[PDB]
Amino acid sequence: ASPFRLASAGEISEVQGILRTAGLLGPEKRIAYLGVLDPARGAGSEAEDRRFRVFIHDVSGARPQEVTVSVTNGTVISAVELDTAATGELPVLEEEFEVVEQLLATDERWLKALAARNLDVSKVRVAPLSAGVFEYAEERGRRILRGLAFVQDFPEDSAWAHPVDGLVAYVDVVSKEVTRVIDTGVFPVPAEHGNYTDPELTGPLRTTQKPISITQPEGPSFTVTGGNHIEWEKWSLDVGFDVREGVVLHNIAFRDGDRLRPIINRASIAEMVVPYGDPSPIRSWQNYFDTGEYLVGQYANSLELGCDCLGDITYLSPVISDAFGNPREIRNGICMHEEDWGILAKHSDLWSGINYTRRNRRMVISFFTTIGNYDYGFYWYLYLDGTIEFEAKATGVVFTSAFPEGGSDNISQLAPGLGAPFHQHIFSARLDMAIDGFTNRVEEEDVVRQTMGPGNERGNAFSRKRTVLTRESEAVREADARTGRTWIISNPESKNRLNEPVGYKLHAHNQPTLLADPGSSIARRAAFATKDLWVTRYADDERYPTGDFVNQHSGGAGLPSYIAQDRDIDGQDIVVWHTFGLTHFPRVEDWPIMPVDTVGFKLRPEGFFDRSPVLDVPAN
Amino acid sequence: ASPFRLASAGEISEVQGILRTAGLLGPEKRIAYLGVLDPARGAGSEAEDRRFRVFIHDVSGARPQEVTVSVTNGTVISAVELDTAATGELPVLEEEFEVVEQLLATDERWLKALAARNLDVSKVRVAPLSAGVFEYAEERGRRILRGLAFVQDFPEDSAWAHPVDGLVAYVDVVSKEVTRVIDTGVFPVPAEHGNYTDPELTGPLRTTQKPISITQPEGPSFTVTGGNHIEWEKWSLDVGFDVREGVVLHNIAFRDGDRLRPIINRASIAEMVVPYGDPSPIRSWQNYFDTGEYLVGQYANSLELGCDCLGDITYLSPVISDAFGNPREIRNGICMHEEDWGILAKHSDLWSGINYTRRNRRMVISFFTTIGNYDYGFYWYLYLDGTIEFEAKATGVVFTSAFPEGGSDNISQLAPGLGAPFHQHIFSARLDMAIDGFTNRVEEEDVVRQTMGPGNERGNAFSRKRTVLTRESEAVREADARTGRTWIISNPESKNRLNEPVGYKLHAHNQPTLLADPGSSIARRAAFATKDLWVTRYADDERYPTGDFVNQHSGGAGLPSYIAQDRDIDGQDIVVWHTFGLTHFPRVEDWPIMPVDTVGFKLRPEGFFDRSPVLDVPAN
Ligand SMILES: [Cu+2]
Ligand SMILES: [Cu+2]
Ligand code: NA
Ligand code: NA
Ligand code: NA
Ligand code: NA
Repeated sequence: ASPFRLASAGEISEVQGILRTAGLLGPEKRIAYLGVLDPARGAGSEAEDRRFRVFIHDVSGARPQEVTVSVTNGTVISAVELDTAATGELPVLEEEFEVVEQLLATDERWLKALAARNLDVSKVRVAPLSAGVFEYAEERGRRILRGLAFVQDFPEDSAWAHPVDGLVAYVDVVSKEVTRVIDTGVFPVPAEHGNYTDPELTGPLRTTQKPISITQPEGPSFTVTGGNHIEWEKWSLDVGFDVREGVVLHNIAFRDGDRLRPIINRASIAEMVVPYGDPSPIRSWQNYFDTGEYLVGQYANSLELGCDCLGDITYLSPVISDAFGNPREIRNGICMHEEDWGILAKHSDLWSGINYTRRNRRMVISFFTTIGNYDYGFYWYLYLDGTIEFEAKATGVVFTSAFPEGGSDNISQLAPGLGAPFHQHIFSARLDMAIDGFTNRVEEEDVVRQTMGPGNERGNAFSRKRTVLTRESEAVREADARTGRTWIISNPESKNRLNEPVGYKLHAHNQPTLLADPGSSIARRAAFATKDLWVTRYADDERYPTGDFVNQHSGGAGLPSYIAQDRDIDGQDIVVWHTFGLTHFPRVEDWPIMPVDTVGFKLRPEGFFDRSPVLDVPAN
Repeated sequence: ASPFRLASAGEISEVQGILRTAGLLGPEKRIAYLGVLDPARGAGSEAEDRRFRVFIHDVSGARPQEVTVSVTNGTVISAVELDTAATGELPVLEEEFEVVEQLLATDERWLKALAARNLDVSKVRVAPLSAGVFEYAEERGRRILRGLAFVQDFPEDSAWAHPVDGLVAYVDVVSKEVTRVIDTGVFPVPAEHGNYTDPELTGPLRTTQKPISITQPEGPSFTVTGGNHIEWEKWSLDVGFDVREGVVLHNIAFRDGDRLRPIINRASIAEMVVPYGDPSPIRSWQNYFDTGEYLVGQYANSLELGCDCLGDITYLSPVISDAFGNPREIRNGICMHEEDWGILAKHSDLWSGINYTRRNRRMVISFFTTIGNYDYGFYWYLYLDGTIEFEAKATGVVFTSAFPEGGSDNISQLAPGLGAPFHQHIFSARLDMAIDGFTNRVEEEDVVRQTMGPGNERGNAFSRKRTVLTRESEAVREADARTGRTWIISNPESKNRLNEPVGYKLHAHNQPTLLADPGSSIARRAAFATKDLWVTRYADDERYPTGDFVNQHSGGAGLPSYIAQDRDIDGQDIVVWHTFGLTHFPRVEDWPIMPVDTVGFKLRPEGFFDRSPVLDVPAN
């Protein structure tokens, strides 16, 4: 009955039938995106209408379409033809990945380049990568992928150990034409293998690890109702899944006494970009928008009990559409469980004689995605004390190149002749805030140092200052770790028992933002990544920081265009967009498979409650 | 047989007998510090000599002494009389805490102040706090404590809820004189209780938490030999305990194949300071050096199975001396256990068809201390992949004051009439480095942004730069989060298989450092806390960043004095001192007992290994 329930296989099959009967899903059509639309603001009329948004690609070259369908009423609501030279191309299709390698295998320029290197074309894998927008006028309005080559010595070989540097090709995947093959010179193909399950490389496996057994004899403390509604230790929320964004959290609220208090209306990772910092023309165009260009949800892994998720695990298996509109289940794609989290609070008091210890726990909601060589885990945590935290875990195999003789300022050496170009992994969290309701405001809080003098005669005082962000034009903010800068989202019309506005404080990790020159193509296309914090006024159609159609978009879409409206955000329905990321200079220890590294952010209550919210936790 | 073994009760009893027979431990003497001395550099002669350092206080006013004893040979090695106006007073004695309240209870000025407030002297607890050095000439060379008052309504009441603001007294604890009583005016004593076990405040306890059972059916994966030598998943180390520093880690090494490779010779938290930022004369002198002034090891808690430490726990029970030289065991004072730590590495490869997941674990070594209202947990973590991490956990009850009518720029309001002054909690980690041996150097690594232009035509390149710190005068460094600043400790004479020097990278949290005016007393006494990183040349007697005798020292001791020697640190035996801390603006949620907040740092291998060190981890 909940409007926030997961899409069902029956809903997707109905969408397919509605599109087919409307003439919109002939044999030349492919579904490049399909997802359920959130309820519009103020759905208090109970008039449920399950609507789906669909991007439809045409493999014959006809214009793609954006279509909205009502499953409830069985109708097409709107259907718009897209001019992709203007508004951007549709996301990459999984079926286009194979096209790149197959087309190059018959191109005479590609074969000549491989022949010069004495490489068997049957052993050459081609990584199909998004194209971006650069100097090539012939690419405007065409669907282009760029290919980089790696050698697979045998079917179980890790091709990433054997990059073919000095060679790149561009492919038009609709007309099936190789537009350019660029060969800048022969580099030796690195020869050592990177097969991390080969006993020759691992040595004998350790026999020293004894088992750790995590069980819950009475079952977990959370309940799941309606397929995806979670109640756990006073928290309440709905777990959504979208093929572009992945796990989305809706209606995060906290039961404070007999009052269910909203905190966040919708939380998601709305974009993630991986820009490379190697100026070689072989790779200087390389920037992945895993969310916007590839759709991270559709590559979600099935998670294995005992390996990927350990403990008493509750799974969700979300349903997505394939390219023909058939439902496809991602079995065990989301893991849910609680974890012990050490000491929550502790005091031993000399005067009262009371010794007091309580333990903490967190609720974990997670999924993993794999796009090419990288694997990313997305973890949302809810804690007993009201803290909300996000953590991204990056692992997999680093993207490789040759290591040039005489070194490089932009590439790490991992093995003889084997390099790994510098890059970043940058995320955008979109937080549709609802602190005690929708009238919210953001303040920037800095530490204030004070000079020794009158009123501060011993020179020990320090303070803080808060600046309200009143309009979108002043709401583009940068981190300042040295002044302890944080941001508070408060509700000026809802006060705690001390007559102060209730709030939550955003704590960032203060990692570097986008490093590229501000005049670069990537700085224009990923403008969100150049600043740590943006605040916008809520609008139905302002969903992604990079715009709706990221693939081969020339730039400026998304947040820079939204904030030009200069809307009032002082005590209004607002959205916080937080940029955070990892700057990765690969180390030898990252090879041949990378140990996890992490980045994230958290929000902690700031006078939201009238006292500690965990006084009623028992001693266990 | 190990020279790094814990002090035994028999060793301490022998020290007591040696001091007594030498005439150094008469009835007027008190042991204010006793600890074992580490072996001198190059103990390859096997000639073991267990030596103890002792600070001896005299309650009759005679000069204290610093004494070194050889338990092995049964002799006094040296005994020096201390001039405390010059070099600082001895640490505070536990028995001096009670003296303050007892002396004030008979002082006519104190009783007059309490009478004006209608407070029963039998209900007034006095917090005995260190004095520092300020404007009072009569305090030079005397042992002073300052007292702040709190009301206990009944024996089990939390007195922290009832501060008596506007009143402070200074006490000479040797002559037993109250030197000054300052009364700046009557503030209402806040009336609400803060009794966090009272059902009236907690409400009914939750019944929703189901048990989490963590067991190890085959026992833990680590072994303990010789009382305190740990071997776990290729790590090797010795766990020491000192009454001043607490847990100390010695001889941290990693078994890489058949080679035991040193990483850190000694790791400790060598100082921690808690400066308050309230300019009221009632509290503007308030700065705790928990390590240097109070000795955090002697207030270590006994840790309870299932509450403080959960899982398959191995305990150490260190032995310390009481004030009379008798051995005292801190039962279950150190917890040791391993913990699951999520995914270690994961990749699903499209081309090879191989799906690979491995799980991570960490070894945990921890203790908890309680000094007055605050409780601190100190956690050392070793991870499978070679990462070393430290985390401090701060909890307990915040220090309180009145909340002034009309507000404050330096105090948070927690309850009606109840304030909590702003403060910091700042730690100093002393890391006696030994990356593959003792020839080490430190480099500062910054991200380098590059301008679009020739050689970088698409404006995507970025790089990094490393600056070697060659002399101590240039080795006082500050954080720069915006440029991704880290520090690498490397061994220039030990190279990995790529002919690069092996190293470890220090990742800081980049929190604000000491906020006080640089001309303040606390900035002079806690100079270490004004900068994020210091590097010194190793010397036997340079143990603490604040000097040997911190209590009532006028300033400048420790790191600022050491680095004036301007010694060569480029490929030498060096020590890294890292400052890190929390800036605490108390929130309503911190009351009446504070949920844990954390801060720390970590070190990760940086080309120390020839490839990932966790390829031999099994699938479990
Ligand atoms: Cu990376
Ligand atoms: Cu604090
Ligand atoms: Na355009
Ligand atoms: Na909102
Ligand atoms: Na002095
Ligand atoms: Na050293």
